[PDB]
Amino acid sequence: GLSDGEWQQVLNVWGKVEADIAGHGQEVLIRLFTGHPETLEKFDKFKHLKTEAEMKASEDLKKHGTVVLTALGGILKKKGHHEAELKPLAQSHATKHKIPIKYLEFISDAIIHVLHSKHPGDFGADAQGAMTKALELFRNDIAAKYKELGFQ
Ligand code: HEM
Repeated sequence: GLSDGEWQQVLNVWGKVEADIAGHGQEVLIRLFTGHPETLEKFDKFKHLKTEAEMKASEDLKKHGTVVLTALGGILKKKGHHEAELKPLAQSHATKHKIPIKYLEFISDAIIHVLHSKHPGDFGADAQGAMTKALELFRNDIAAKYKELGFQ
């Protein structure tokens, strides 16, 4: 449950991401994969990436980063009214990709890390609070769908 002012902060922060969705998406995934190498194993199409240099050079990783952040941005712009947008992602990530909710926590924190890394001094405490709450809401609603599906 975010206030109007918190959603305003979220969407203000998101404008930073939308200016360079592929660069943000790439860095989010690289942060996820390098911080939590087990997550790489969930991607048949990225498990060949042995080094961060290879990850950085991967155009397909940037492409997927764009897909991920485009989806997330579409969800965030719903300001919590995202059941229709979230449902297929929860279902695909539980049933097809088999992504534990822990990895969604990892990527949520990776987003925060990337925002500070790319916008140092420009991702204020209020913005971090609002973005964190929005990612918690996202993760929590996914978690509810995971529970429905019995997925761990
Ligand atoms: C912000 C959180 C995430 C968003 C918005 C997101 C979004 C997406 C989207 C839109 C797709 C393609 C459509 C689909 O298959 O449903 C996808 C595919 C996929 N996602 Fe995610 N995802 C997120 C987090 C994760 C995490 C944390 C993992 C694993 C650690 C993961 C693993 C995968 C895999 C393996 C695929 C299939 C990739 C392929 O083979 O093309 N996702 N994701």
